[PDB]
Amino acid sequence: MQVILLDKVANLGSLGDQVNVKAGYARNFLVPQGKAVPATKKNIEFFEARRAELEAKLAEVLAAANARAEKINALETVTIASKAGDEGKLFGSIGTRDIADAVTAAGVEVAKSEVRLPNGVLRTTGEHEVSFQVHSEVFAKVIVNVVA
Amino acid sequence: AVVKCKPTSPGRRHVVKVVNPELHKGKPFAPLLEKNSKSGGRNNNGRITTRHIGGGHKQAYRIVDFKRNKDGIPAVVERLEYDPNRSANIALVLYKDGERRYILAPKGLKAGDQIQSGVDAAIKPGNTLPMRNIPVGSTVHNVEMKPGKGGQLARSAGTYVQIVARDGAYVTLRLRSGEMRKVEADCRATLGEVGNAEHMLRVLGKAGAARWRGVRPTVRGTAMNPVDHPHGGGEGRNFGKHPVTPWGVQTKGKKTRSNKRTDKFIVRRRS
Amino acid sequence: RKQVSDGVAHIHASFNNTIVTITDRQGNALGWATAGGSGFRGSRKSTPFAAQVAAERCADAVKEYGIKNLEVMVKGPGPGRESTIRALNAAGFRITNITDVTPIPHXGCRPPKKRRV
Amino acid sequence: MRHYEIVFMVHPDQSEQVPGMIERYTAAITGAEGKIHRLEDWGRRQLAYPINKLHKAHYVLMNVEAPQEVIDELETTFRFNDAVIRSMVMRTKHAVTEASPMV
Amino acid sequence: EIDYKDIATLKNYITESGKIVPSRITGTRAKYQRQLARAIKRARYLSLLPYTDRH
Amino acid sequence: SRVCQVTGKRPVTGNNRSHALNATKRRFLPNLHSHRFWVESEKRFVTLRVSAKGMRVIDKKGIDTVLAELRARGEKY
RNA sequence: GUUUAUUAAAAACACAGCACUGUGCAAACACGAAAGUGGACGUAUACGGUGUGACGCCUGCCCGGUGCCGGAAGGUUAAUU
RNA sequence: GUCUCGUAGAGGGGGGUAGAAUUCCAGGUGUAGCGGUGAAAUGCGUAGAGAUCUGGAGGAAUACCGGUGGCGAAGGCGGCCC
Ligand SMILES: [Cu+]
Ligand SMILES: [Cu+]
Ligand SMILES: [K+]
Ligand SMILES: [K+]
Ligand SMILES: [K+]
Ligand SMILES: [K+]
Ligand SMILES: [K+]
Ligand SMILES: [K+]
Ligand SMILES: [K+]
Ligand SMILES: [K+]
Ligand SMILES: [K+]
Ligand SMILES: [K+]
Ligand SMILES: [K+]
Ligand SMILES: [K+]
Ligand SMILES: [K+]
Ligand SMILES: [K+]
Ligand SMILES: [K+]
Ligand SMILES: [K+]
Ligand SMILES: [Mg+2]
Ligand SMILES: [Mg+2]
Ligand SMILES: [Mg+2]
Ligand SMILES: [Mg+2]
Ligand SMILES: [Mg+2]
Ligand SMILES: [Mg+2]
Ligand SMILES: [Mg+2]
Ligand SMILES: [Mg+2]
Ligand SMILES: [Mg+2]
Ligand SMILES: [Mg+2]
Ligand SMILES: [Mg+2]
Ligand SMILES: [Mg+2]
Ligand SMILES: [Mg+2]
Ligand SMILES: [Mg+2]
Ligand SMILES: [Mg+2]
Ligand SMILES: [Mg+2]
Ligand SMILES: [Mg+2]
Ligand SMILES: [Mg+2]
Ligand SMILES: [Mg+2]
Ligand SMILES: [Mg+2]
Ligand SMILES: [Mg+2]
Ligand SMILES: [Mg+2]
Repeated sequence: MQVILLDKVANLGSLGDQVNVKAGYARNFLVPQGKAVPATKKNIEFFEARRAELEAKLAEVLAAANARAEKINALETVTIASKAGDEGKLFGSIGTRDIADAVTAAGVEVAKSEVRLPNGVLRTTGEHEVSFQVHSEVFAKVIVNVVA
Repeated sequence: AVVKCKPTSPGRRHVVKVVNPELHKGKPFAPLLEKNSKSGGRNNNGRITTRHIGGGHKQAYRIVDFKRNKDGIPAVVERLEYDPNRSANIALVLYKDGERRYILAPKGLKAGDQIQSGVDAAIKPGNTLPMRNIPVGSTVHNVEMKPGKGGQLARSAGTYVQIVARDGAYVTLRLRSGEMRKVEADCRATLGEVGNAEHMLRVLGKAGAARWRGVRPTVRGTAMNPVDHPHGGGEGRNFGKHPVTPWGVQTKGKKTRSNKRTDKFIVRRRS
Repeated sequence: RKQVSDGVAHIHASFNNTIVTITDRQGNALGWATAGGSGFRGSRKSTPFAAQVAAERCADAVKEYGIKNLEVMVKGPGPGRESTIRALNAAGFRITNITDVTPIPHXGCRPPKKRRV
Repeated sequence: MRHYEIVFMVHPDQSEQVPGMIERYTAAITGAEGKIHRLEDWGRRQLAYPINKLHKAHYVLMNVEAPQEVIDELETTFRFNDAVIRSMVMRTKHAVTEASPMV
Repeated sequence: EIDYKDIATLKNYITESGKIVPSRITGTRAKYQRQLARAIKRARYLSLLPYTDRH
Repeated sequence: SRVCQVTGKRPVTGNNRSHALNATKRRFLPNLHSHRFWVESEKRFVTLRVSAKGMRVIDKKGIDTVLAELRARGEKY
């Protein structure tokens, strides 16, 4: 299937590229996510005539993501409280939803889909390092302090 | 206790009863009762689809709490009871807030005992926790297979499961069959063994005692005519063929599991 | 094909045979020889000379790896306990350590019944 | 009212929890009219042989006089505490207060 | 009295391989040899002493 | 019914033939799958029961054109 | 106890007991182009299939044939290309 | 024969636990033998055994101490802890 990329897609190409991808790749991911469109004559001519504003919007999105990442980094450390045993091990667990809620209460709005926990979901009291992905290329870090 | 009947009649000579002088002698707890009428082994086409089922005693269904998700609130066992629907006994328990429920009765549970469920419950028989919070090597019963679905494994009298290992999001279990089975560690399990272990020691003693339980006679295929069963036929007692079901499938060792969807959870088959 | 220069020679000295296996320090085998495989059978297979020949053959088999230093682990009561070590030293290796690793149950399983010969 | 000597070994990665465990256990003993004759913290020591693939452990020694019920509860706590890798409870003829050969 | 914590003293009554030395070799009285054996076994369990030298 | 919502493909009958040419009646069924199609112009997913051929037809013609055809035919989705 | 309503009531069938075997639950299995339903609001001390037939003392040798179970290095081998 | 203080002891019943070793399972290295006997053969091995390293499962018994040593009516009783 021939498609026109509407953004930067890793291992595929840059915006405006015309690429041949597997039909399922286009059908179930790229088009529904908005990262590409079918390479019909209408689409090709329309995009080529109306192209540059899209890079302007992509730059605006990247700048907004950078600003949000800077705010997240400036937030530094966020503290979450739960219940645990005397050994410091939590009976329950601390996940993306409540981490994002704590960050939002701290001031920066982050969705649960932007939380990236490398070593699974937190289960012990102490300090952990969590990552945030607000853009496909930028990354932020937050210290999480779990207390009883 | 296991009690042998005296042979005052040929139908009583071989009877062995399991007599428990702790079960409630009165009526069950009505709000947790439902009617349950009989099928005779017939489906909604009205056809017999499982042979040898019919008759037997009328039975009310007791609503049993297999989920055990009323967390953080202690309950006290009020009494043990007979349940016609299953081999295990059940226990009526009263929660602190005034709610009553039925649970499977673990071995050793008696009236006055306290039970609890949830991540912070004590490691004691009758308490229910996610297996993430149960020590490896423990004996448990009424084990969930999906978190929140409710207990499904080791529910029969005297049965239990062993937690043999815990790796990541999964625990490995030794089932009563001998199978080693992976289950999510967020699945719940109740500490201890199912009670009423003496159940298997009973001896029915007469044909009628099976009829009381809703079991109708088995007719051997070799006792039939060929039109009825692959085994039928013969001038006298004849066989001369590989044993099969009434529908022709070998019935002496041929395996019939075929579930590629759940194969990934079987660490080791029972044999 | 990778140089090691620091190996371990395991001697399995049983009453009937001697097995010599040279590994690296992590237990990965590089080569082996046995008294039974070095042209000896029957009563000849269970002699110190056969064990020495097996040790020489094992040294030859590991010659490519360029081993210089050898620890030695001897296990079993067989007659090839010391001839193998002597041959290994004569082959040019530097014998750094010698250790007995014969297993001894601390009780253990019941042994087979006594032979009535 | 009997006299006990309790030695327990903590996983080295949980060495920071040792003072908390010591305080909790001593409080549990003293709650039921128990006495602590001796309390020593040997710190991390090298094990003579590996235990659970470890090579060092944090040793704590206590000498107390406590009822059997609280001693059994303490043993249950040791069994179900994942940090305690090995414990040992012994009866002693009398109270022991003198310094151990470790210190 | 023999103390299972007295590792320095206990080490005089074990071989290089860790085995308990006979009282007929050490010149120890029998009553104290029994206490020594008990103390050594306790120390082995607490991992203050090795069971075998291949540790 | 085992019918494609896009092409109208449905079971057809024919014969199995053996080497001795014995004919026994059989059916040929369509390769149908229930699939969630993203409609961009309505910001939603619509589920259709479609043959693999119908999926190719949607790839070629666009889900909007196909859905307009379905509305014209009166086939609800 | 059951049976050839209408020439056979029996030594036949069933039976409690016994064994083999299948079945980890959306169970095996069965009715059903299917959806579903029975199995079971049961969960291996459970459920199906098969043989034997209270109880007592017992149940020896043969895996070459046929079947079932396991293996997968090699030979041969379909559509496809 | 009873009481008071103390002593040694594999005396008994119940529960827990530790280390060595055997077997089995999985994986890594590695290659033509292994195992067995008086000598052999059956058996195991190129479908990768035996050997060596790592992880796991499980049952049974407790090296050294240990002794014409101890305890128990006899039969008998042996790691450690309660
Ligand atoms: Cu239809
Ligand atoms: Cu083929
Ligand atoms: K019942
Ligand atoms: K029958
Ligand atoms: K027949
Ligand atoms: K017949
Ligand atoms: K006949
Ligand atoms: K523990
Ligand atoms: K009759
Ligand atoms: K009949
Ligand atoms: K069965
Ligand atoms: K009889
Ligand atoms: K009888
Ligand atoms: K045969
Ligand atoms: K055969
Ligand atoms: K083949
Ligand atoms: K005593
Ligand atoms: K023991
Ligand atoms: Mg109908
Ligand atoms: Mg049946
Ligand atoms: Mg029933
Ligand atoms: Mg039967
Ligand atoms: Mg007939
Ligand atoms: Mg037929
Ligand atoms: Mg005949
Ligand atoms: Mg015949
Ligand atoms: Mg057939
Ligand atoms: Mg032998
Ligand atoms: Mg002779
Ligand atoms: Mg015709
Ligand atoms: Mg009738
Ligand atoms: Mg008649
Ligand atoms: Mg008649
Ligand atoms: Mg169902
Ligand atoms: Mg179905
Ligand atoms: Mg159903
Ligand atoms: Mg018969
Ligand atoms: Mg054969
Ligand atoms: Mg086969
Ligand atoms: Mg086994």
